[PDB]
Amino acid sequence: LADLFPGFGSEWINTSSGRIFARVGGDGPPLLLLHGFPQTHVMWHRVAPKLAERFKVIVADLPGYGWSDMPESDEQHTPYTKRAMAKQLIEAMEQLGHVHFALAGHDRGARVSYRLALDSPGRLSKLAVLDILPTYEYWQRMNRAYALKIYHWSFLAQPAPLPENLLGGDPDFYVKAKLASWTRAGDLSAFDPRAVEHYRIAFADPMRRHVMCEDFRAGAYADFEHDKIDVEAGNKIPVPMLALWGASGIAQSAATPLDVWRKWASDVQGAPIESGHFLPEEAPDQTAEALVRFFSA
Amino acid sequence: DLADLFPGFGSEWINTSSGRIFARVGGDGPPLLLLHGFPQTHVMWHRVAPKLAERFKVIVADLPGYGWSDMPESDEQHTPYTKRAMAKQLIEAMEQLGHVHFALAGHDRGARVSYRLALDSPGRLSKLAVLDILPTYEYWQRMNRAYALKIYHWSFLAQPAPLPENLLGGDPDFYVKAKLASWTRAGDLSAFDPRAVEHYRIAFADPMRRHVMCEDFRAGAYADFEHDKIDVEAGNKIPVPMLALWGASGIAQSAATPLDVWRKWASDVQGAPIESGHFLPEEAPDQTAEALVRFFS
Ligand SMILES: [Cl-]
Ligand SMILES: [Cl-]
Repeated sequence: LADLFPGFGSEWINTSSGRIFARVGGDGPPLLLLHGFPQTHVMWHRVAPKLAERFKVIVADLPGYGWSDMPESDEQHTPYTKRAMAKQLIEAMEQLGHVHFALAGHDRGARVSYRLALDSPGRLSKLAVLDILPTYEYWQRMNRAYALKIYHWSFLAQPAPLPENLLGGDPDFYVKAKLASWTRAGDLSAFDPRAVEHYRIAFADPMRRHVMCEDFRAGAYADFEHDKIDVEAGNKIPVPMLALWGASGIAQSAATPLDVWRKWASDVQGAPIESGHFLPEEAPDQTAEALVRFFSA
Repeated sequence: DLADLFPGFGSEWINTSSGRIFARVGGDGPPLLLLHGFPQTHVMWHRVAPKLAERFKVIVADLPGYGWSDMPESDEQHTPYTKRAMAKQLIEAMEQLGHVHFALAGHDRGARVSYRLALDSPGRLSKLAVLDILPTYEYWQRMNRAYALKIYHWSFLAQPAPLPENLLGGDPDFYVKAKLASWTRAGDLSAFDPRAVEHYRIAFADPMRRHVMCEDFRAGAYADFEHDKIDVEAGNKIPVPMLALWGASGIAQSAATPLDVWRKWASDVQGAPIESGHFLPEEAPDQTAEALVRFFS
């Protein structure tokens, strides 16, 4: 596997829930970057060098993803809920001496990030979420068109071992088809092939695939319920926030994302980028610029 | 060696312009066509067909593309596996036997063929029974988070080829067995005759048969839904005398019953719940047969 972060160090950070692997580089204010599904920390490799010119950049594998440890799950999928992942990453950052930091997340990692902001706003100076709406909003929008467009939320949330058994026959095909299908052009051309190999190797481990399913089970059940409590109470994130989405990504399906996020956050700005879902790989210079300017201001 | 489960029944291959329909044919008296659904074949009627054959000529047919019926070549609109087309093909098959006016009972996908037949060509039917379904339009209108999770396979199997076909080829035995067990009351395979399960497993083992099933669900998400929507928008109701049976632990419990739903779709309909999961003729054969004999006689 290739080293896609030249000159970055590595940390394997202990927490009460297991180790978090991260690449660490740069200097300045601390900035945590969180990937999502079906990727690992390496999805930040095209923007992390530029961010490291201005920040101390921590590029972490989510709990149970990449090289982080895989806690045993339970009937409520607890360790893979975004509430639990957020708590674990807060512990990891404390091990580095970071108790107040900037945070950018994409896909599942963006869900960790906004849940972190709802549960522990004091931990964050600023927050960016990439190509997501809150989990509650995806489910509330559920109808025939959405069910057909974004089927994997309900498929991967089916009780074990059904998605695990389907994914086991030809995992390479599924993960490559997902990566391609969510890009603007619909192929793998936006990705460095060395980064694709990182994603493929992680997806080839049945234990890693089980974690991904637990993540989507949490997304169907406890994560949705946590979100429902906040929206029905009118709780809004007070942390200054940036929502970036792809004009051809998942979040924009049939919703104006900034209007959605303004219901969830009291100080949010946002913009689309011409891109499918994988903003930091499909549109690295614009994503890095948007992030550097937001976190620097 | 697949078991013969229809004592006293012949075996017929009926020609049509779209390919052969296989049927078991037994009894004498007025004609009654029985239509299975997913993931089964005609053999799912083996516990109720003898009781019906006491009073009717009973034709137990494999749906177009299912079981031993031929598989017509599909197209980009999934036309031969739309319920409108399947109904036309089965009307042709019944004409080959000289039946232009007959009674009809269907279950699952076969009940969708059946009510579409009644909407398109009511003159063909003396009486109509549907087992543990609502109209396809109604299920899609109900497709919120809860239904997306319970009825996930309507969206999963409708994904563009080859996504479900590729996933299903890894371990088809596991998937067909799960789709049999999961909606029974028991949640296991104990309601089924093991010899019937082997019929279902052997059919599902064939990639070409699984592809047909996916085309059926693709039609169900697209053309079948549009055909139903036209009838709803036109206020069209089935005039054929109708029976709606459903499982007490089948269709999810609502403040409205399945009979309430079918009364909006049909002007002369009676209904009753059966103590059963989804698979009424196998989980509750005595109660199902009694209700059908009483209705059709
Ligand atoms: Cl996501
Ligand atoms: Cl989203």
